[PDB]
Amino acid sequence: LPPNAPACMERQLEAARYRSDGALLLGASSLSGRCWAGSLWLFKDPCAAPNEGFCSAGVQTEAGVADLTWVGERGILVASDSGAVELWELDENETLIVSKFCKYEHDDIVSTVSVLSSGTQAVSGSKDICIKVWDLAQQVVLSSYRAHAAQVTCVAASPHKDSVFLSCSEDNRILLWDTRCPKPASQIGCSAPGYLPTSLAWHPQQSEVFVFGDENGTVSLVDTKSTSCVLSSAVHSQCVTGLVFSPHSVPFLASLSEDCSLAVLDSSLSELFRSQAHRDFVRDATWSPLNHSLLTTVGWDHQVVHHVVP
Amino acid sequence: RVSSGRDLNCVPEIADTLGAVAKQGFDFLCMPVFHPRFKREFIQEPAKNRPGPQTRSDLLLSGRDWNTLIVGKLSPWIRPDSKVEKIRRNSEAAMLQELNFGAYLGLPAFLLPLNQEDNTNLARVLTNHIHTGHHSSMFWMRVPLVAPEDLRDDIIENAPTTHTEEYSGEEKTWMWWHNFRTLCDYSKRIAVALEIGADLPSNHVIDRWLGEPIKAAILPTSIFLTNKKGFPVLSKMHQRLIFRLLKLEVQFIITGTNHHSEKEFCSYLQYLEYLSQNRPPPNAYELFAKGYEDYLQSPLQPLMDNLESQTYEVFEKDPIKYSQYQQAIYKCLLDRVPEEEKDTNVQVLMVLGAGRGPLVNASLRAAKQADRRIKLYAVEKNPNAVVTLENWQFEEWGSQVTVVSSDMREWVAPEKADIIVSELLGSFADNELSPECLDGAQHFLKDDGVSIPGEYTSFLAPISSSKLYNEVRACREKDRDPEAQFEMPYVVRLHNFHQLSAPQPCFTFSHPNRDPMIDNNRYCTLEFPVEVNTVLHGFAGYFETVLYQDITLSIRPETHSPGMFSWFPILFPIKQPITVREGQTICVRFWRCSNSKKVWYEWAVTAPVCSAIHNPTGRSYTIGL
Ligand SMILES: CSC[C@H]1O[C@@H](n2cnc3c(N)ncnc32)[C@H](O)[C@@H]1O
Repeated sequence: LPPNAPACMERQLEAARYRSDGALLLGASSLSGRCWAGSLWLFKDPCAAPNEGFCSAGVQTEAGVADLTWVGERGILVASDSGAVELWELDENETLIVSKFCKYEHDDIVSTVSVLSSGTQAVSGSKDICIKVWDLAQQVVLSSYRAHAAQVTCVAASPHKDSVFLSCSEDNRILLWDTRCPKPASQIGCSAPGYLPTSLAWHPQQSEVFVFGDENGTVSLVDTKSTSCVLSSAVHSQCVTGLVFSPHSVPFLASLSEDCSLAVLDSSLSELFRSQAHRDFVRDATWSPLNHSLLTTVGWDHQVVHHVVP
Repeated sequence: RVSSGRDLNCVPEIADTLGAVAKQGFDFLCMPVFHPRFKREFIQEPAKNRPGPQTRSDLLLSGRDWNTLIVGKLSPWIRPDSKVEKIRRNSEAAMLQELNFGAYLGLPAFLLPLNQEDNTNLARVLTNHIHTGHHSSMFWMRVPLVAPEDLRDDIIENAPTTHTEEYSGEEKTWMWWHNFRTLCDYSKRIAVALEIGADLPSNHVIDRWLGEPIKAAILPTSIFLTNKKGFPVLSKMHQRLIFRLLKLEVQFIITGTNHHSEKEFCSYLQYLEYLSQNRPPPNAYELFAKGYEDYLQSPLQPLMDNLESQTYEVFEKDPIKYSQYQQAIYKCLLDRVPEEEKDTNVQVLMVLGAGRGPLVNASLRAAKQADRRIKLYAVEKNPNAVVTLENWQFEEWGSQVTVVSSDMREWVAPEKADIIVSELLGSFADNELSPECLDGAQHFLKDDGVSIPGEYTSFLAPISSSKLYNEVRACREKDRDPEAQFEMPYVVRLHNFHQLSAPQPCFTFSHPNRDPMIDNNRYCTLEFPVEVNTVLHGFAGYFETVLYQDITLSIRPETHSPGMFSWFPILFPIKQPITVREGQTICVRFWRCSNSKKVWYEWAVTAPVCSAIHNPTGRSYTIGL
């Protein structure tokens, strides 16, 4: 067990993010029992996770972790139950994880965070209905947007455009943001109102195409250009919680749902692979940078599963 | 001063959190009873078999703390009106689970959101909880003044915000509340936690909430300004709304993080205490009327019943009121006896309904003031009060005062009267049968005699109060008509209500009444122009009386006699609330009806819609003759 590392990891695994070198960022909350808090873990050996005694580094958070993102190779940006966006920094030796900043800007749970392509800026979304843009170096809020009319489910920064990001809300709006526009937000999606949007992922190559998941288990492919719903599949029997693209030239799409299932789809949104491995909600998926055939999922069942995709 | 709670959606340790909020000066904590992010599955394998515990232990606080310090919150993922069947089924199950846990804990209150227009299934589930065992705990419906869709920043290029004004649209949040509470059939356990925003709406939107059952006001840290010294403060407009809510004695809830991080969260609370301590102090009336707010009482019938000693005591505890009576008699004596005839001319003054003698004393102080001469008859049918009178006359008044133990309609007077004086008026003037009593007595008034009072007039005004509607409704009793409550008047210090139109005169009586044929029956049609959207629940009643010339008494607010805490208004309820749209007229009809045995009122609303005639043939309510 490393120094400053908790003896026990909270049961509810919220996030799993591979770094470039193939080390594994883990986020967990305690969602029941006496104490409702969270932890951040680094596993330089991913096969050891989630066992705390084989972790490279661990720390305890004041509160649960709703969302997580790597900031470069040593930075961890945290969406907390506390309404705080937290910046955590890895050690020189990467032996311990130390809090850079903890800012209480959101008036309710911080549900979602994404680092903008700049790498010096992030967007947070909250149950307080607000979306905030952060200056990470100065540790401040540049802008706060009350665009939506209900809790913000997801924010996803454009891969390569530092001023562009997507947001989706229970107000049933998908918003495309450009901070360079005086009215920075633009409402997008299929014409007809559909089921509530629950998850967003930009295509890693095509700058104007993204996928969204819905509360009804439908995954949909959208071109901002056409601003029309090109392709939809009914992949899940429950809400689509996460959408992750493979690092492949022509990327595979990992689909995760409260139906406790993982799905892998082609670019035609057809189903290549499905895993019923988890026996509770599947929270995250991260493809290995090392072996692109490898997909790691975490769930509230506290399973760290390593998938081999055909 | 101010009862205030902290609202949190994050509670790492319940012990520490509770300790912290107490140290800050908060009376109570609103918090989740389950983890807000802990979505639970009730139907689908395998998540259905998720190992517990499903939440933290009841052992973590004392029963006293759970009972007094904690308001529960519905988890935000729970959407019983979702259009997705699976989400609806899971949300129905989760809602019951959370409400059942609250009742398990003995929580004094539980917060539920109205954050959209359709809460039909939410109402159905809550109604089911309420009808599953009889309990006391309150449900606080968290409703915004301004819907979040109407609060959003105008930053969507292709979805601009409509800055065009829509009267009824700006009141949509009230309709969300109305529909919910109508579906839940006006449960007394369902109240409003009104959530206030940075941008207050038009006054009409705020006025919509006037007689509604508001238990809490939620103040986000967001709406507070920063003073020069960096303390949180509020705009004057927010302040004036706070003063309105302090009159309704609501509980204030602070929600959101510390946006004044140069100061502790007690700074928010201290500002509220600052406002409460600096509220424009009340009036003596408001001090008199302190415990009686919206308390329903039976109108006194001092003809049919013999009033108790302490009742006369309160009648007597109004020195301003008898100063008026003294003044009227003073004036009347001087008009009736020129200074040349002062010592030769002794006027016969008869007090009809003398109770324990306050009018006798006023009559005597008047005659010394006028320096004129008076013989007094003190007539009183209540033999209990005659004891008080006869001790008074033996010890103090002497033979100047003849106490008569008799009904003024039966009494054979040894001589005719110059001036009859009476105190026979209820909150609706003629509702204690002053007209019949004085009509009965007028044969023994000299042809040129004066009655004090000479005239009285009843006034009515349509009111909105969902609270008083519910209080009336709660007055169902065994062994009578299950709707009789609605067909009778109540004396009440009207507090949580909205007057929908200026008061209009209803019935008028004059004394003496020289009508060759006298008829005390009445039929009156009133038209109340209404300039608001609202719901009619009943009619406030008031009166004015002319003692003599310009000396009057009034509980009509526009003309209220100052200091006269003597007399709360009366309320005529209706069985079914009536929607009134801005610009519409309320038409009400009132009848004063009689036999040899009884007098009663009947009433009906005929516009914009018709009610049933209330109290037909006095079947629910009569005044004994
Ligand atoms: C001082 S409140 C009015 C008083 O008038 C008395 N009263 C009411 N009606 C009559 C009546 N018809 N004859 C005599 N006293 C009356 C009541 O008993 C009460 O004390």
